[PDB]
Amino acid sequence: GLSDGEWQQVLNVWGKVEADIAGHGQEVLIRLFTGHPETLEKFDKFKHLKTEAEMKASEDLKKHGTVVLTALGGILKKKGHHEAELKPLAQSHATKHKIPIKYLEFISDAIIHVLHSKHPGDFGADAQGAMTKALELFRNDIAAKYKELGFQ
Ligand code: HEM
Repeated sequence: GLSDGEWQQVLNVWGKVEADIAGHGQEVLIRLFTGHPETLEKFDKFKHLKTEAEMKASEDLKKHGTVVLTALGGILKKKGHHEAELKPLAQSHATKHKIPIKYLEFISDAIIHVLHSKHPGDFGADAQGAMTKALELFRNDIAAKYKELGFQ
């Protein structure tokens, strides 16, 4: 449950991401994969990436980063009214990709890390609070769908 002012902060922060969705998406995934190498194993199409240099050079990783952040941005712009947008992602990530909710926590924190890394001094405490709450809401609603599906 975010206030109007918190959603305003979220969407203000998101404008930073939308200016360079592929660069943000790439860095989010690289942060996820390098911080939590087990997550790489969930991607048949990225498990060949042995080094961060290879990850950085991967155009397909940037492409997927764009897909991920485009989806997330579409969800965030719903300001919590995202059941229709979230449902297929929860279902695909539980049933097809088999992504534990822990990895969604990892990527949520990776987003925060990337925002500070790319916008140092420009991702204020209020913005971090609002973005964190929005990612918690996202993760929590996914978690509810995971529970429905019995997925761990
Ligand atoms: C912000 C959180 C995430 C968003 C918005 C997101 C979004 C997406 C989207 C839109 C797709 C393609 C459509 C689909 O298959 O449903 C996808 C595919 C996929 N996602 Fe995610 N995802 C997120 C987090 C994760 C995490 C944390 C993992 C694993 C650690 C993961 C693993 C995968 C895999 C393996 C695929 C299939 C990739 C392929 O083979 O093309 N996702 N994701």
